[PDB]
Amino acid sequence: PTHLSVDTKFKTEGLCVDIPGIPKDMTYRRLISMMGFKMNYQVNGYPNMFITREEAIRHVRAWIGFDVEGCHGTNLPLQLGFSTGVNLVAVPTPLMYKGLPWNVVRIKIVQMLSDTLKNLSDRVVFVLWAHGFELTSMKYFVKIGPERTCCLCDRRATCFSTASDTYACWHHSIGFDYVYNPFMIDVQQWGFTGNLQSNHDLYCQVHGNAHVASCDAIMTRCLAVHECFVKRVDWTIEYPIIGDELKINAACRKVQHMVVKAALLADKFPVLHDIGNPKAIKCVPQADVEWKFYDAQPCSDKAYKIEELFDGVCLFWNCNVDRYPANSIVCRFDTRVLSNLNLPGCDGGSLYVNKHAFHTPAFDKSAFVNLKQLPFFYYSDSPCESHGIDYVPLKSATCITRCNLGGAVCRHHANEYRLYLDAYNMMISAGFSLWVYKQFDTYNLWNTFT
Ligand SMILES: Cc1cccc(Nc2ncnc3c2cnn3C)c1
Ligand SMILES: [Zn+2]
Ligand SMILES: [Zn+2]
Ligand SMILES: [Zn+2]
Repeated sequence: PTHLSVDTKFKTEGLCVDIPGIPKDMTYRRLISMMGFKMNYQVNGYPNMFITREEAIRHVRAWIGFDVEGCHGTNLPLQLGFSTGVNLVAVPTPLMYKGLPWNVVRIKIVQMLSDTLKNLSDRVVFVLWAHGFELTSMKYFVKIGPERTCCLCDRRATCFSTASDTYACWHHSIGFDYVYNPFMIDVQQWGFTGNLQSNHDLYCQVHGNAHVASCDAIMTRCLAVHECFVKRVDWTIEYPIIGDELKINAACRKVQHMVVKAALLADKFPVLHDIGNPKAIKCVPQADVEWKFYDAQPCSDKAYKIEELFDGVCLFWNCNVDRYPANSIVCRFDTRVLSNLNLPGCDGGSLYVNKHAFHTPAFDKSAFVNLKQLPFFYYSDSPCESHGIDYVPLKSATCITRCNLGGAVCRHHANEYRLYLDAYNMMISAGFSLWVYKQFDTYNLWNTFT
């Protein structure tokens, strides 16, 4: 069992107000045919327009909530809403566009999807709370067929052009008019009682219902993220590299070692309490400190209450708590960050996808009231020696080295400082924020050179 069988039953109760008389007994095969699509018994990488929940989770970066509201359906205009916030009105003759024929609406759909998804995914997964009009509107902007490649590159085709009779991926589809071989999933098939708003509002207070199609599209994708990444968590699923994942992860390890090593040198804590990842390793293995570990998996719903969790210093490296103790070293992902790795999430939270998917609770400035922002600094006690890249003399008050103490930064420590600054800026721009106990002072590191 790899894909969703077309002979699987599709519950049609949610469709019967828009489609009265619809059979209760219905397969994906018959539904796809009713939607105006002919599959022609094809064994060419596209067995079904609909996909399993497991396949949707593997392709979370492709998810686009989609809703169609019958604005007045052959004779009536339709409001097409997307989880990007776009509302397009299609006439059969929070961004709200005026009524236009399908031949121009389809061009906009292709541009919008291509700009949203080109740096995220090789496909689109339309996330529905299906009532009928959305499924029957698909024929006006979707073409299907065998799996194909782009006319300008090796990527799989996501768009088709009637003007040129060619196929393109999301990066090369300028001027294309049809969405080609999209995927879709009906959330309503998962077993819910009551309408979209009542189920969404049980878990989220951030998305309202301004009664437009884009609001429903947003709520649908939000509910789907909640079910698949908040209440259910699968950390075995690996996601492809689409950006700076490796540099960010390597910068995270470098910054963690730097900051913890300096805090231990500056304040000489006898014990460190490492709270988080049950598979954590000592980030400063040469430190004299009594290192004690406490297991906590990432909280994907609400931040851990400090009282419900369980002297010296506490290390919370991505272990999200409601209020950090004053004696802490903290790395907290800022959910508001705009990046190709960070997808919109549930109840203010965000879905951070870097090797694994981590639904992260909303960033809250009040968690850090007992702490202060950790300032940038570079510390090194390694010998001053080049060994082995051109040079311009480094002058910096934050290069905490023996050579800078002696009045002149050596070439080795200048190269290491600049590499560290690049790693630091990478990690910060990825959305990570750093916080520390108020007594932390880098002036206390200079006396480690005596
Ligand atoms: C506390 C903990 C346990 C297990 C793994 C991780 N790893 C993480 N690595 C990177 N980003 C993360 C996370 C958790 N959240 N966010 C946002 C953290
Ligand atoms: Zn291409
Ligand atoms: Zn929501
Ligand atoms: Zn030096």
